[PDB]
Parts: sequence; structure tokens; C-alpha cells
Amino acid sequence: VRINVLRDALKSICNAQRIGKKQVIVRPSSKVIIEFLQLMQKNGYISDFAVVDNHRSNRIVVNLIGRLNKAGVISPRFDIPANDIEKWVVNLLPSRLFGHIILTTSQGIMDHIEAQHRQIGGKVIGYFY
Amino acid sequence: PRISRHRNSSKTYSTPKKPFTKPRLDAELKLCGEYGLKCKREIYRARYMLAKIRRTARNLLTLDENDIKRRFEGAALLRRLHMLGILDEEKDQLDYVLGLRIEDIFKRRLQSVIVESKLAKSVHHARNMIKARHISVGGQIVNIPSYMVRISNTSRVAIADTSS
Amino acid sequence: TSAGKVRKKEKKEKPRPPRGRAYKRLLYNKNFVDDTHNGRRLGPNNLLIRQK
Amino acid sequence: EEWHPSTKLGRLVKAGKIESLYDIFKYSLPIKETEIIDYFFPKSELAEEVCNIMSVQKQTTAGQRTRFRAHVIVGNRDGFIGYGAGVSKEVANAIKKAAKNARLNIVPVRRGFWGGKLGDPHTVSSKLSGKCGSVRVRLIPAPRGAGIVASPTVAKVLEFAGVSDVFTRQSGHSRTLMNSVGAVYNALKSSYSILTPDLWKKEQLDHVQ
Amino acid sequence: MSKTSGLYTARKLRTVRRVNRWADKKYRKAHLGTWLKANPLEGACMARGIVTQKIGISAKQPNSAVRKAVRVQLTKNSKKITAFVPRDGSITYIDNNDEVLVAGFGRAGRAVGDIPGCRFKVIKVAGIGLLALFLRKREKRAR
RNA sequence: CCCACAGCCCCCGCCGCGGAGCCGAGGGCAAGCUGGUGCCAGCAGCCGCGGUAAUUCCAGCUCGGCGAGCGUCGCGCGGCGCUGCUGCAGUUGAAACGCCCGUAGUUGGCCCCCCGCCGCCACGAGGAAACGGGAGCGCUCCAGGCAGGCCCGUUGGAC
RNA sequence: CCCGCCGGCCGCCCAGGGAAACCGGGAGGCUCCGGGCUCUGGGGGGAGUAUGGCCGCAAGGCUGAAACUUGAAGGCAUUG
Ligand SMILES: [Mg+2]
Ligand SMILES: [Mg+2]
Ligand SMILES: [Mg+2]
Ligand SMILES: [Mg+2]
Ligand SMILES: [Mg+2]
Repeated sequence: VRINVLRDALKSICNAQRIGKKQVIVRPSSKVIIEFLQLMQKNGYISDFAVVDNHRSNRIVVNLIGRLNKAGVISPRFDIPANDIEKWVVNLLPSRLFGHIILTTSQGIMDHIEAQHRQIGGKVIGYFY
Repeated sequence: PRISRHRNSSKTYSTPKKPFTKPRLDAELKLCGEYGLKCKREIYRARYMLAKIRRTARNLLTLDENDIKRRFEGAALLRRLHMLGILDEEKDQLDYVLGLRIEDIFKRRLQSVIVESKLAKSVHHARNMIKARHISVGGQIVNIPSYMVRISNTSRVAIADTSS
Repeated sequence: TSAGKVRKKEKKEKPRPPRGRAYKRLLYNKNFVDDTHNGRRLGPNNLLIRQK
Repeated sequence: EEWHPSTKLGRLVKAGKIESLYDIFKYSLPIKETEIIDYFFPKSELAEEVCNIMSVQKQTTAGQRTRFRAHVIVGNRDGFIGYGAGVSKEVANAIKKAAKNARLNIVPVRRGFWGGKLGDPHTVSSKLSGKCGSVRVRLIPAPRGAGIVASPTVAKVLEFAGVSDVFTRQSGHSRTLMNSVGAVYNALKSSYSILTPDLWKKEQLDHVQ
Repeated sequence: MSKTSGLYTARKLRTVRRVNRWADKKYRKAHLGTWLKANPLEGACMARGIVTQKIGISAKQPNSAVRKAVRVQLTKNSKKITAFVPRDGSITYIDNNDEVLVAGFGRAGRAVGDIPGCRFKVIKVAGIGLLALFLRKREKRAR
């Protein structure tokens, strides 16, 4: 059965971008998907997207512009301490200069840079670069 | 029990993981001849100290600039390095430390400082003179070749008054 | 059938070398200053022939 | 006698019309003449090394037919590296063929920083991976002063490429030298084909070259 | 996936590893206990025994040689082993009914070289190292 | 001088013992010349050598490594992504139960703007040191120790 | 008749993957290595043997070692 909606969305996005497509459709919508996409948009990877209402299982449309090279999720939400972020950054990211790691906190969904700025920790959602 | 049980102790050097390596042997012999080292334990000691400094610098650099621990530890480390003359005075950033190298450690040895002062003909001559106790630092006789001189004592190194 | 069937020249007397740091001096000079054509090796026949 | 060009690119090189190799690399032009590179390296700045020499036999009606296979790498220690192979009945001719092939194929190598930016790049731009046969290689940027943490064979390639700090990992049957060297070569080749946010700048195409 | 990966699955992973790490020959040989009860030296560097027979053993097929060895009985176990004295002409220094010290070969408990079914080495006889007797550093005029 | 008494270190005078071994030289693995023996004697962690040049045995010459230390045996960590959470494998190399139902167990789509509870993150209190980390101090250096300077944070032993 | 949709059974195949043979309605999207659950394996022999237990009229099935021994055994492919 379906479980991780975000994983399916990200796999579809990467698949489409691989063959240089321009638009994608991901079937189930969710708040977490929306925040993930908003962060991606603010960082400049996926431009604009739209949410289509149908009362059940809202669909989404996203517009691509290359740029993105990889995206993923970490299924079991591990609890990163505030001072334990560097190890995950080194393990997961190609370099310590341009990748982004997403965390969910009591202060909301933000990036690892922002969490380091506020010296707080939380749970990990995913990554993109 | 005896109080001698609470005395601490530790090693001071490391041996390479792959011993028979031609370029390493060549470089080590080259350095030994240049600075007239006795055996290869001195190079291992220098490498150990360099590794300690580099690890401290790495750990500090991983943190944010405005971290209180970072400021404290970096200030202490820079002060020690400057006082010892290993790092140039004009450098006051933690990044510069990672570029340091064992030759900088060697250049602050007593043999080296008395050779660059034209007080000895050669490193070997410097060692022979040091053993015979013809040299002094700040009016005190020092007979340890590996003794390291601080910058403030560089101009205070001279020949022993009582030596013949 | 007898073990030790396989088991005489005298030892040549030559001056002892300078031990300690001095040994490092001559090794440095042996292969960084003093000469050791046809590239170079460590004690092949040709090199030993010249010294003899 | 004298180098007579056999290609349009070769004739252009004979003339002083094109001045840098990076111009050729920017348009992905194949290189077929060994003179097209030595012209840009007149002082023989390119190094040379024979990585391995192996003998290969072919069974026949009367005994075996032996032959030699050689692998050669070349670099100037400034973002250039090449790799080639050659097979011949004689060792010397195989070495010559391998050197020629290595000279022919060459790639630029991108270099970057670990954290603090201090003048000259000292390590790879980011993480790179390669694959040849069963062998896999990972190249991870390292801090300044960390040296080259790698096996003797891979270290020589990284030196000839002009790198100073790097962490490496190998997987598979790494005792097969050619596949290891090929994996590292492919990883280095991939470097200038990875997009980064610094290169997002949109530039208009130009009618030059 | 193939492996369980849920957030509340530590017990299953621990049990899986506990069961499956018994399949390694080395781990079994070390942590099972049979080898210790079967090894005549009971996890000791070397043992002391009495030689009772001097014998020669042929080598394997691709080699051709008769190796010199002795039969020993360990004082603290009373069991029997075969120990081999390697150094040339060192059999003549070993005499029947003599006190010996016997150690192991390089490999823990496997045969070494072309010598079949031999796992022990003679190092001291009558209190003097065999390596020292072979170099003439000392003499066995006490026996 | 020190010491409960004596040594020892250190200081002052007269005479003044300058001594390097252990392993190896086919590969892994840095380092080659005569004489013997002849698949015998022996070497060899593995590959292998020895049936008339033995580059591998036994000797001499020479050479290399570490060095007042060197080598051998057993155990533990590493090597090992060959126990795999990070991070193995499962067509053919070792390995998907003959198939279905099914309880414990594990895992479970989307949605409510704020209330309570559990986990979670951060901070804090409270609770032995020694060890470890670490600030400062020239036991002649060092392994160490918490000292110490005169015109000392209330000199210090912070955390 | 031809133009589609759902479901099923098949063939060839670009990318990609792989030690390769080949797969491609995945053996793809994975060292750039994290969707969920279950089972099995850890060099070759000894050995699916011994000894216990359960089931079965029996033949036998499920479960299942150690000592000891050994330096290769195996896979896909190339030339003869
Ligand atoms: Mg395996
Ligand atoms: Mg089969
Ligand atoms: Mg099988
Ligand atoms: Mg995996
Ligand atoms: Mg087995």
C-alpha cells in the first residue's frame, strides 16, 4: 500500500527532470509536500507549482528548469541534536557549500543552515542539491 | 597503595602504517641530513605535535565564529603558536594553522637558532657544542639539543659566560 | 644420511665505521653528493668492479 | 620531416589562430594529432609514468603467441590528466603506443575548496565517483594539509592531476590496476560536467569558434 | 526493504545479529569453547613436556624430504603431540627423555608448509634455546 | 647539598676506559659475488627454492631496516562494506518456505491553527574525585607536577 | 471496419543496469548507496552425518553439531 507520499513525489520529479521534461503531476497532496516545494522554490530549483482541488486526493503541477541533481527522503525520522548536524552534512551532501538538508522542528520546517543559526535541533525530513 | 601508582605517563610519537615506502624514506633521510637528526623518533614526535594542533584547529573551525568556545580556544591556540614562533605574527586567523608543517617546528630548535645567528659552523657542530655546555639561554646553561626557543628569548641566546 | 654434512675463510680486518649521527652523514653524502651512466643502482657488478 | 597537419583543427593549430587548449575543450572537439597538444606544451611540461606491464597469451596450434599490454598516464600538475593503453609484440613499441594514446585523450580537472577560500584551489570541487569493471572510487574533499589518503597507484594519478588534499575510498577488486585507473579517470572526467549553483548564470551563446 | 527499518524495531535487529554472527568460522572458533577444550595448550603461549620418541616425517607430493620431529607428552595434560625441530642439525642436540619447551607455528592451529599434521615447534631444550645452541652462543655440556 | 641514618640527583676541586646489536637481501617488501652440497641436508607466515650458476639452503664480501634495543609465540582491535544501523548478498557463484488462511509482532492514505496527555528539541537544577579534554605556569627540555613571583585577581589551581 | 479505455498473456527494444550471459510489464529509478513486512546465506569437505526431540503403521519427514581435514572449490565469457 501507499505510505510515503513525499518519496513518490520526489522520485517522479527526478524521473521527469532526467529526460528534460517541463511539467510533472504528483497525485496526492499534503502540507509537508507543499512546504518542501516552497523551500525548493525559494532556493531556486523548481520555479512555480499549482495545487488542484478535487475534494479527495488533491493533485499538484510543478514546472521544472533543470538545476536539480538529486532529491530524497529519510524514512525513519531521526532526532538530530543541534550539535550533531555536521556529521550528517558530511555523510549526505557532496560539499559543505551548496547542499540543503530539511528538518522539522517546533519552530517549523527549515534548513540546516537556519537551524545552526538558531542553535536548535529536531527531526530530519530529506535533502536536495 | 604506593603514591607512585597515581603518576601519569604517555607516549609521544607515532609510527607509519606502511613502513617501506621509498619517497617517505628519501624525504626522512633528507630532513635528517638537513637538520642533523639522531634517529627517526624525532620526526615522529614532530608529526604527533602537528597532528594535535591540526585536530584542534579543525574542531574549532567546524563551529561558528561567534561561538564562545571557538573564541576562547582559538585565542589560546594562536597565542601559544605566536609565542612559540611557529606561526608568523601577522597571521591571526585559524585557517592559517592548517597550512603549517613540521619544518616550521624544526626551525625553532636550539641548533637552528644558533646556526642562523652564525654562532655555529654547522648543525653537527652546534650539537657537539651544546653537549659540552658552552651555550646558555637567558643566562642559564641549556644542554638539550631539542630545546625549543621562544621568540622573546631569541636575542637572549648567547655563549655561556663560564665556558672556555 | 648424516645431518650436518653441509654444516673456511678468515674475516677481513677493516676500520670500523662512524656510528651514531655520523652514519647518517655518510649515507646522505653517499647518494646525495658523492657519485654512485646507465642510470644507477646499489652495488651492482659494474660499480663494484671500478672500486676494486 | 615537419609536422604537416592532416585536419582542419590541425591546420588552425599550425597557425596561431587558436591560443589555448581550453578553447578546444569548450567545444568538445576530438583530437587526433599528437602535435596539437605538444604545441601547447613546448617545454615537455607533461610528465610520464608506466603504471603496469602485463603479458597476454593466445593459444595456437603450435604453442602460444605472447604479447604485452601497457598503461601510461601523463599530466602537468595543473588541472590536466590523461590515460592510455597500448598493445604490441615488443615492450618498447607497446609503451610508445600507450604514451601516444594517453597524450591524445586528456581532460581538464576542476578543483575547489574545503570551507575557507584561500587563493588557489587545493582539492576537488565536490564528491566524485567512477566505475570501471567491478571497481568503484569515491573522492571526497579534504582540508588543507590533509595530504592524499589513497593507495600508491591512485595517489600518483591525483598528483599528476595537480591535487594536494583528498580522501579516497575504493570498492571491488582493486588489485586489477587498469580498472582502478579507469575508474579514477572517469571520476575526474565527470568533474566539469556537474552543475553547481555558481554556474546557474544564464549567458547568451556567442558566434566565436 | 529486505531489512526491517521501522523506528521501533531494535529488538528484532539485535536478535537477528545475535543469531547470524554464529555463522563465521572465526567467531565460532573463538567464542564457542570447543577449540579451547580441544587445544592441548589451553590458550597458552607455549607448554612444557617430555620427549619420548625421535621420528622423521616425509613431506608432501610436490616436495621430497624427511623432516625431523619428536613425540612429546605434556606435563599438565598427559596427552600426546608431535613437535618439529626445524634448525639444521639440531636433532643431535635433542636426546630421548629430555625436558623441552614447545610453542606454536605462525598459524593458530593449522598445519604449516609441506609438513603434514604438525602444529608445534621446539624452542628450548634442557633450559637453553635451540636458536642459541645452533649459533654456538652456548653449549650443552650439562647433558 | 640532601637524607630519621645513608645513598641518588645537583654544585665545587685533582686525575680522566669513547664500547651496537637484532633481523633480512626472489615477490608481497627497502636492500647482489665467490665456494660448497646436489629434491639429500635444509629454507619457506603465502606463492614457492633445492634432481650441477641454487639471485631463496650452508659460509665469506657487500648492502638495507630499526636502533639500546631487535626478533619469535598466543590473545584483543584494525585490516573487513568477510556480520553490513550508517553499510553486504539472495536468476546462473552460498542462499526466496510448494501454495493459501492466520494470531502475537511490525507497519499503516488525506483532512481541523492554537485545549490536555506521550514521545521529541533547547535550557536549567541536583549529584565524588581520579582518568579524558582543556586555561596559566621554562621541573635546564621531556615523560610530568600544580606550582610560583615579588611591587602578585583576596597570586593561582578556571571550565 | 478503426479510434480509444480497463484488465490479462506474450515478442523486440532506446536509455539505464550488470562480472558477463542478459533484464528492460525490471535483474531500472542505488557507493549520488533509507517506501513497508517476512524468510534464507557467510571458503570447500566431514555432513543433512552422530546424538537428542516431535510427527508417522512403516518407508521416512521437520529440527540439526563437533573433532578432524584442505588451498582452492565455483560463475560468465576468450583462443585452441
Ligand atoms: Mg560475501
Ligand atoms: Mg549449480
Ligand atoms: Mg546457487
Ligand atoms: Mg543498499
Ligand atoms: Mg562453509
